[PDB]
Amino acid sequence: GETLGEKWKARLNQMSALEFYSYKKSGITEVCREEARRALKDGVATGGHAVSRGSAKLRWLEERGYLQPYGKVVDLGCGRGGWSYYAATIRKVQEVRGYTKGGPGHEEPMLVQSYGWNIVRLKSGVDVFHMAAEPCDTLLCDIGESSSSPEVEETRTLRVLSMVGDWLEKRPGAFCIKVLCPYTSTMMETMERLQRRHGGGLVRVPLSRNSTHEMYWVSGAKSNIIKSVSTTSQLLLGRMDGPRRPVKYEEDVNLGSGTRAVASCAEAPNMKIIGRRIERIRNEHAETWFLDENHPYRTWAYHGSYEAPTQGSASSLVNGVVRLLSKPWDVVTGVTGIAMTDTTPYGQQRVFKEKVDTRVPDPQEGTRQVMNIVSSWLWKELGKRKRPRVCTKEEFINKVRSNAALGAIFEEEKEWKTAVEAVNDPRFWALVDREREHHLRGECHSCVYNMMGKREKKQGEFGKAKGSRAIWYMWLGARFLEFEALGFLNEDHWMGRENSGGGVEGLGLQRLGYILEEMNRAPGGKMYADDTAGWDTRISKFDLENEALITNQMEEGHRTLALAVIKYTYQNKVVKVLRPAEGGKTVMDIISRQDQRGSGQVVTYALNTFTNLVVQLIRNMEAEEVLEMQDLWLLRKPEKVTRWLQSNGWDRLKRMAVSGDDCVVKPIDDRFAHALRFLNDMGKVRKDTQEWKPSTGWSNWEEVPFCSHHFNKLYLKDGRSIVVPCRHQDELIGRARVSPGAGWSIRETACLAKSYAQMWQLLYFHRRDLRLMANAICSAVPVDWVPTGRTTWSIHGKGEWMTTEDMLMVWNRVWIEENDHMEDKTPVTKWTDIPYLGKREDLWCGSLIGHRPRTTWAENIKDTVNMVRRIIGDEEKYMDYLS
Ligand SMILES: Nc1ncnc2c1ncn2[C@@H]1O[C@H](CSCC[C@H](N)C(=O)O)[C@@H](O)[C@H]1O
Ligand SMILES: [Zn+2]
Ligand SMILES: [Zn+2]
Repeated sequence: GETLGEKWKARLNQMSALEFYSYKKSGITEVCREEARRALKDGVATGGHAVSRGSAKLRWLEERGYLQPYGKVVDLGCGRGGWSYYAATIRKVQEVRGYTKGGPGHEEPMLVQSYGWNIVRLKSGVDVFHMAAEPCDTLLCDIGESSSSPEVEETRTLRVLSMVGDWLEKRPGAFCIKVLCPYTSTMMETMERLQRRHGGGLVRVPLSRNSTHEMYWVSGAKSNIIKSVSTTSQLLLGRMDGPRRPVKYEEDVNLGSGTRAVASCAEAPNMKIIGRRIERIRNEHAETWFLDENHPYRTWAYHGSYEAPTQGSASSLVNGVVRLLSKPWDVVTGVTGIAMTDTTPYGQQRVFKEKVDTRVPDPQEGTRQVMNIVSSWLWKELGKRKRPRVCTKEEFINKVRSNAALGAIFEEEKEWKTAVEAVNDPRFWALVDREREHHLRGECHSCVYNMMGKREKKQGEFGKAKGSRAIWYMWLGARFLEFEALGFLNEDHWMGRENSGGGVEGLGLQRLGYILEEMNRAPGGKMYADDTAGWDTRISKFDLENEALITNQMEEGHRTLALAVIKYTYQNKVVKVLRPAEGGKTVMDIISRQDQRGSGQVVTYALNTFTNLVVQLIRNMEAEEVLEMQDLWLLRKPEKVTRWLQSNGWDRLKRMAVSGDDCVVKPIDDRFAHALRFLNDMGKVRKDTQEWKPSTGWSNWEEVPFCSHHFNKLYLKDGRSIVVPCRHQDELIGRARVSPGAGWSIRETACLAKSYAQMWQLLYFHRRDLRLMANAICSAVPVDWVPTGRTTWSIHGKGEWMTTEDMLMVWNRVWIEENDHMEDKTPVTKWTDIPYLGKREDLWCGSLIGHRPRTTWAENIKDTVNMVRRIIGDEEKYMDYLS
């Protein structure tokens, strides 16, 4: 016997177009989305508006008592986030995690600053069917797709309930999952079993058009299932006759704005150390100083806030001359997605809360000892044929570029427009001389960190630009005290390969491949290139204690200055950063922390290299059965560690290649793939993998990623061989066609395009698309125009391409004449003699040789280039690099 709902769907389909239109809204309740859609069309994220209707559905279920949200809220099919953003406003809710399918056709999560947005984490591109269930407190799901055939809605609704059946197996205290088709005979005793097993009932939310029978399976309900589904069918059937009734209008929920207070687990401040700097900042902005009860800092100590103007932008321009010369890539999402990052207060605080506001537990006691042994042995190793020294002011002057950040904080430090101007003002060196005096008296007065978002070219997130990574540096006078105490590590090349065996400091991309090729000649197992997830946030206070052991090899007075710069600046940090507030105003927060590593410290690269070496040196020990599982707690016989280093330490170092946090290790066997107890206990958890799954290695060294590239071995036409770097072509092109500028002129972007083109000729000459596209750009840009900009942030991209000199002449200097891996120094005089990658690897790394749209782009490039010359201006002087 067909159910009442099946007779409702029978009539619903038999209606005509006009019958349907009169019935869809007849007598339903509806929220007022007018004054919300406009603010959302303008970009007003501080308006307290809800991102969709579904937010008002959730409130109705809450007021009635059907839903009691709390704890970790998981929101399957969160859409724009209507359910997630409302959940983050409830008193008992403390974490919101929503997932949705993105891409074309589907809604992507919105970015709004409603109340509690800091506890929200939305992720797109997720298909919840292929997503394993995790424990949670509140489970939300709003995933159906209406159709017209009840056999499809039943099939789709059954498929949904087989997916949420795994999540409910984890016993969530509250849930609200959407049943799209509850009215069929099969769907009724599918729900009858699920109600016996998990409880709750079916509720019909009046904020729903009469054209769907959808009901929500909520936890605070207990109405009988057939009675629930059928009573709704009688309402929907009854509305099909006769008169059309008015729609009742409610007022939309207003979620508010700001952040919400959070449980604090931050370490106890050392107000004897950082107290003077906090007082100095508070007194400077004393007129607007206050304490915000709603600050979002879990693992940083909070000291106060004051009103401040906003900084940064979320805008990203396009390079017109690269975009025209790279037409066939306008349909590749691999390049069209690359756009600048978002450095506004919201843009960085959004990434800060998830990535930098963390707290890794202290390593165990045996671990902490092994670290101390290996680190003290590594400093003694590095400092054998090399001694620490104090660097001078005369050195620091000749090392500040034009774009060295001043970075003042206190009013006395705000007297100069540029850094090179300040370093010539004797008042500047008076502030330094005055600060070092405080250091020698055990105090610190000026050394405070500036934090902000780094401006990069990365793949977008949702529809918009991705949030920004944090960079932090101190004011110029404090950065000099840093330099004269620890700068010897950089200026004396402690981390170079000659001194450390495993370092690579100072080298460029044009030489790293020869190190991996040499590393493959020694015997052993596969190569391993695991990466720590967010390295600068795992540098514990014990990692910092071990780095401070360099001060043992110092003259006593030099040890004093370094310890003042370490005890007051590295082991205690006073950070200044912006945050959005309630109402659109932006505010400055003063926070403090006692672990992690600042990105802009003078010795960041050197110390990250040191600690990463110590990490891989220990992981070799666990893999060779020197350290056991009892050793993590209490170090058994410590003499067994000192002997493994004295016998094999220098050889394992020769088997590595470490640049900062990036590393590649060639162990002696594949036990290194599953030596993880010390790796995890030190906080150095690996990236994009499960915390205990053994790692994967490469049998082929021409595939190992290192410093964002891999390296292939090529052979010049007749004879010699070079080892070149290579990466996926889509991000090389994609970065080149995004211009960082804020309204640049045509001449100025055409210069930025000559930089990406000439860099390609130097490092990626072996990519058929880039070799052609670089000649096309260099033919469309005037010859005498000098390249501007920055085509890479890599410390290994040295920049031999930022020149007007002939590119073939700077090519020979880099790859032949000044390449020590080149016995024969015969010059190369024609580009046609410089080879390509194999047609297989080109395609594998993003090339489009065989595709029709690229074959046409090639044979039209001369006409394409002549069209670009009129756009730069055909009265300029051009050369024909295309032949
Ligand atoms: N298999 C799947 N995996 C993840 N998301 C899916 C999915 N199938 C559909 N979706 C998404 O789930 C969303 C449900 S709409 C619900 C959104 C939310 N209630 C709000 O108030 O905004 C749709 O946007 C759809 O794109
Ligand atoms: Zn100081
Ligand atoms: Zn490649």
